[PDB]
Amino acid sequence: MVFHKKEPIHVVNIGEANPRFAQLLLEQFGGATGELSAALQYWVQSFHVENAGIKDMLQDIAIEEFSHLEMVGKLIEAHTKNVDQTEAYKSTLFAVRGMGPHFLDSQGNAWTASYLNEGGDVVRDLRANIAAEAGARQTYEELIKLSPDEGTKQTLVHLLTREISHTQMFMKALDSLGKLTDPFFGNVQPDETVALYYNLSSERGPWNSEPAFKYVANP
Amino acid sequence: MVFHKKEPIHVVNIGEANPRFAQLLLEQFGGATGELSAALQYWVQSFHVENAGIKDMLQDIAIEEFSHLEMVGKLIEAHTKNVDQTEAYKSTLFAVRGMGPHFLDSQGNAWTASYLNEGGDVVRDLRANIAAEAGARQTYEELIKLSPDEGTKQTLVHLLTREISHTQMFMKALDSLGKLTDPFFGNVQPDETVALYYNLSSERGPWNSEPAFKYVANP
Amino acid sequence: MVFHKKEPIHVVNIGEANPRFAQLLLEQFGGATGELSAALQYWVQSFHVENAGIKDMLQDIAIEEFSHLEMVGKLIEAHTKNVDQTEAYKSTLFAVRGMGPHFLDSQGNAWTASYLNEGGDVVRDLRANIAAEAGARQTYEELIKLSPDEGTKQTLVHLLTREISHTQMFMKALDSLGKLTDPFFGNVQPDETVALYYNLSDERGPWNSEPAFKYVANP
Amino acid sequence: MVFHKKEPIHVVNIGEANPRFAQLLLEQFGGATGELSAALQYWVQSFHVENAGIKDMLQDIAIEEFSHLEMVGKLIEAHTKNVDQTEAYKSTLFAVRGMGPHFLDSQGNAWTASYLNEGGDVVRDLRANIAAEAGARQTYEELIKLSPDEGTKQTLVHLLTREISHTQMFMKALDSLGKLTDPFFGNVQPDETVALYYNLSSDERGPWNSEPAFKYVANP
Amino acid sequence: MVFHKKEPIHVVNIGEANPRFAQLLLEQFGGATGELSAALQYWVQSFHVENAGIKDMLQDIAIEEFSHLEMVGKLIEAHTKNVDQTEAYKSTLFAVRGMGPHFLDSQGNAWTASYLNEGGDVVRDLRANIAAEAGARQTYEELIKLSPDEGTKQTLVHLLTREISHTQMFMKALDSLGKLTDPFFGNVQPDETVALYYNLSSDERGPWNSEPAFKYVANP
Amino acid sequence: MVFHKKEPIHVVNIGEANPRFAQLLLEQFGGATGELSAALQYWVQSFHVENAGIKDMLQDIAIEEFSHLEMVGKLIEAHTKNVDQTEAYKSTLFAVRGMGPHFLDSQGNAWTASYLNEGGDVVRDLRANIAAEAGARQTYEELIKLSPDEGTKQTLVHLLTREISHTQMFMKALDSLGKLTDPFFGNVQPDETVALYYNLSDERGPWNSEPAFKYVANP
Ligand SMILES: [Ca+2]
Ligand SMILES: [Ca+2]
Ligand SMILES: [Ca+2]
Ligand SMILES: [Ca+2]
Ligand SMILES: [Ca+2]
Ligand SMILES: [Ca+2]
Ligand SMILES: [Ca+2]
Ligand SMILES: [Ca+2]
Ligand SMILES: [Ca+2]
Ligand SMILES: [Ca+2]
Ligand SMILES: [Mn+2]
Ligand SMILES: [Mn+2]
Ligand SMILES: [Mn+2]
Ligand SMILES: [Mn+2]
Ligand SMILES: [Mn+2]
Ligand SMILES: [Mn+2]
Ligand SMILES: [Mn+2]
Ligand SMILES: [Mn+2]
Ligand SMILES: [Mn+2]
Ligand SMILES: [Mn+2]
Ligand SMILES: [Mn+2]
Ligand SMILES: [Mn+2]
Repeated sequence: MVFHKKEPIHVVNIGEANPRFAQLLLEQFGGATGELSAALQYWVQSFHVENAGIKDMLQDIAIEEFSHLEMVGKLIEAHTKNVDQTEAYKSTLFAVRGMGPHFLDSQGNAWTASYLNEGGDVVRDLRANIAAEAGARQTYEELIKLSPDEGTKQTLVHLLTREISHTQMFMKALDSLGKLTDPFFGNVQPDETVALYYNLSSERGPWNSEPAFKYVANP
Repeated sequence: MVFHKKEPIHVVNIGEANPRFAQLLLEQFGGATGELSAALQYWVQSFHVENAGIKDMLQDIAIEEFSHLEMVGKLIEAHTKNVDQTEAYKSTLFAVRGMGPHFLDSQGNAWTASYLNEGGDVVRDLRANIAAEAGARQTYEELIKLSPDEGTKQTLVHLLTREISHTQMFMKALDSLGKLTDPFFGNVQPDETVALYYNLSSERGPWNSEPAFKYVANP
Repeated sequence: MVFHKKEPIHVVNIGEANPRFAQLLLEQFGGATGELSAALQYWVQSFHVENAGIKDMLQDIAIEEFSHLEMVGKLIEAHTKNVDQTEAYKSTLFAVRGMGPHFLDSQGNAWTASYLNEGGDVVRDLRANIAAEAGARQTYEELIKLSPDEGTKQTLVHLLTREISHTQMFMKALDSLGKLTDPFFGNVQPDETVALYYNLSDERGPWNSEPAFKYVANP
Repeated sequence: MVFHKKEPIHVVNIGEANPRFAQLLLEQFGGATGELSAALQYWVQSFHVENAGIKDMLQDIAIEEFSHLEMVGKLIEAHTKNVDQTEAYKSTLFAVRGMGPHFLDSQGNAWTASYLNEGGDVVRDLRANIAAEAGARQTYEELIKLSPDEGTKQTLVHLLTREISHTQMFMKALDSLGKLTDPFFGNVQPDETVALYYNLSSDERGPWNSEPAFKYVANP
Repeated sequence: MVFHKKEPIHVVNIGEANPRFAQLLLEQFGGATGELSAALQYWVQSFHVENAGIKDMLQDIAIEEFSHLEMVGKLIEAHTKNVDQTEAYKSTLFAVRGMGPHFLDSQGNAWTASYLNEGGDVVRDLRANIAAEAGARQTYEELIKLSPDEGTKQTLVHLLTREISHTQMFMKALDSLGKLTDPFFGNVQPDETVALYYNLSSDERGPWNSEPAFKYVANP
Repeated sequence: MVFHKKEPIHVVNIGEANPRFAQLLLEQFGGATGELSAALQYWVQSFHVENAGIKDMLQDIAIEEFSHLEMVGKLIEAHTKNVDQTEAYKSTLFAVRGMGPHFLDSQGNAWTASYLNEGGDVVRDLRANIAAEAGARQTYEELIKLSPDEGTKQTLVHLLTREISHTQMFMKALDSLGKLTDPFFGNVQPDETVALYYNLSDERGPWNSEPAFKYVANP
């Protein structure tokens, strides 16, 4: 069962409303790398993850992501409230969709569950979550670069910081399985080609060198 | 510039056509975890990755994924050719869309670029690619469990094996950046909350224990 | 702030796992009339509804819908557990996506926020919510008719009951505004054609008769 | 069978072409709350509604919405006509998609039938139609606020007015069944929790969580 | 302005209801190659086509496609009528979405305007329409192969026949402009590579890569 | 088997980076009429086209379209490089998605395979391809009109030229089958209404006149 207390995870503090910025911020409300993606991805995984500890962790983090979604929603509300008459607002999708957050991204695309990567095996799920967190942190960085005021910026820095934290959580979980630095998982024995690297576009590195790989220079 | 030689990466060998299986196999042609997703994800990343070595690696692997896409296409062609009159075929989407592969998944959904995770920073891209590979390997495992004949199975095992190989390539690339086992990347200094773990759903593990985290048992 | 208790709102009791029914039940997990649609529609509205009482009501109901989502997910989990060798399971999308719920409908479509109807005016939102509850109730009735065992049916009858409850709540909120049975709302004065009915397609009712309307028999 | 007369229900009259506004107007052409949504929703319902009176009503209204769609199309055409040289036009999706209406919304999203709400019981359909009309009216109000000239505004006011009329029609149909203010419909009897209100977000009270209608559970 | 007569162009006659076939038939209702696609594509083009003859043709054909859509709808209704108890019906999307047509394809995908191809030059539009008709015909052929009874089949044969007629109409319109067999259109002159064929996949030859039309580059 | 040479088919030469134009150019990268649509449409057709000559032609052209896709991507890269402080860049989707191409259109829509028209009969495929080339040519013309500098324009004029070339190839293939100017194709005999024209909307042309048609003036 889910419950809600009405206070956000911390105070929403901003300067003058900047609705063009609010539109960019929709990325982290209803966009691919956003808070709904994170919350729903981790929560839906929890239904098929058999490891009780990792299942709990997924639920703990998912609930935090819902709190982040709320914070982002409150930021968008603050940056789109009471500025109907401004040229800035009239240039945004809020002018036709209404003020406040909506489950779409900065380009007006409806959130889709096609954004989610999950299923089958906890190792796939955790690797997917490390990727999700990387997209979330990246988008927060871009938004921070475009910050309209110091209060908005500090909130975004906090949210970004929490995705680094989550990344570390997922890495610890994967490492506990022995699968953070080992490529192999699942139940299928590989064939004899696992070490081959084909030079199909024609650079050397650890990804195509001894000891790990047999380099095929001219496939 | 791209080029094509008409022989596939190895011989397509199957038993009797199994078009219901061919429909499942569409996952790896036009589905989320499929070969187009992999090829396009890695290829589009190569345009914004500044590291010359990793850029080449992305292109090398992308071109292999296109060859995998071809192999999967040829498998679907073989399992849907010349069986128009069979009850099995009439129950599949091929009956109305035509024989052979199409860029949709096993449920008939059109492939969408919403399946892709990419942008901004090579560390995000590589983490996204490790996730993509995990989804691809997972789906191949499910398809192997449902294999209609030994020849089809061996091809799928080969493709699965190559995604383990790619996973290792991406892990080596990330490790060369120092970012396979370190959660932090990007250009934003975190705030003071990076070590906090909130017990919001109420299990202990390395993801919420000392030394790494300060456990908040009752947020 | 959101928080989570691990007990669902009641115990999942089913008979023999029925994975084909589990796929049908996805309608109420990731489908248009499902629990995610309800939760997200009412929650996102709460960010722009200024009446404190109605804002709170929307949040109270949204959190219940999240609990419903959990119940539905647990039913899908139960009906897809340890049956992956059965022909029934192999005929479902779970065979390639993995056991348990996914944010898709019964046809394999990814959930999309295009399913939501929200924005601008609390009267629009509440009418949208009465419509959403009607779709939810409808779908639960169809699932009840198709239910595989008594325990599953019982849970669905409860879920259906709560959507009748929610309908009444939304009606009471609308009536409190004088807008349950008054068609007019918003800030634009109607012109002189407001009470006209054009017979563009001879059936008669209070939707095209005095005292409500002037009937144009031949436009 | 369908037919078409080449005259719209009233001819367009606009000021200077405003292609940025034309893009906003796409919301009522190919958007969620737009005229195609209304027309297709009511028309597709007419196939499975057994009540002859309500079936006819749905078809009557669906045909009017198709005329509204044409009107909006003509407005968009007028506001993107002979202005392809202007910086305004170059800033809009018409610069790459061509002049005139397209079945997209103001954000360039393709119209999708995921916007429709229909199926099963006539009560579900009528309640969905009251909701669609509310959305349609709302969008027209925002477009009226943003409108470029008086002629365009007057047309949008007319279209908005007709959605208020349609709302009333759907309300009268529902009331004709006794289901306008009765929440219950369908063939499943509610269980014993039907009158409970759970205070899951916490203290605001109203008729939605107070007697006589509800038993309030203050601490679930 | 649009109008509607309640009689379809010919009334349905089917055998036993076949709801699995009804689901396949959704392809021509809410699918990519279906009647809504054809109707909306030709209608939306009519707003930006300046040639009066071709504009009228597009509207003429668009109205026929709307009648086709109605016919397909009625077929789907007939094939999902009074069979909700049957195992066949329970296996179809109608069991959860309700009887009758829905703006979905045979796979349960919502119709999307991404299925449309339109904009800019009349030649682009007419070539898109020849392609849409080819897709429409193709899907009807597959449905005819799969058809459940003679009455249903005969209707689908008729609909297919009309798409052949429409193809001819679009071809005659294009030919009327001299652009049926002339690849060039628009206002940009081709550069010097216009006649080159690159053998990028390798040796098959045909009129598409041989003189007189092309200079063949055997090893790019 | 696919392989890749790193030289694009010609050198990217632009003037000052113009990120707003780069966003427009996305139409031909991830948009409906773009290069990915062309490449994937012709390639996927090649799996079910049995005429060896036409199969090969489809593959020859598809590989060229992939080279075009690369050219377009390199143009977008060039026009979004090292300008992220400019107000122009900050107004584009690149500001939150990262520099360089993405598989989206100029409106931020994810590419979808719903853009493709393919299946069943080589005549359907070739007609679909003539239509795709027309859309591609149209979009290139609009971009040329909007081009930011001479070098960019030059590349676009070349790309446009090749779509005229491709159109001619598809016409020659169709004509080789006798189906460029013959409306009829497929395996179903037409009924007796095939030469009728209904005047459902008084303009006349060879599309509703003898010798081709019998004109029904009043249906
Ligand atoms: Ca957009
Ligand atoms: Ca979109
Ligand atoms: Ca290389
Ligand atoms: Ca499906
Ligand atoms: Ca779909
Ligand atoms: Ca916990
Ligand atoms: Ca009437
Ligand atoms: Ca409360
Ligand atoms: Ca060749
Ligand atoms: Ca005419
Ligand atoms: Mn977060
Ligand atoms: Mn996170
Ligand atoms: Mn692969
Ligand atoms: Mn791979
Ligand atoms: Mn519910
Ligand atoms: Mn509810
Ligand atoms: Mn209307
Ligand atoms: Mn209306
Ligand atoms: Mn038709
Ligand atoms: Mn046609
Ligand atoms: Mn091209
Ligand atoms: Mn081309």
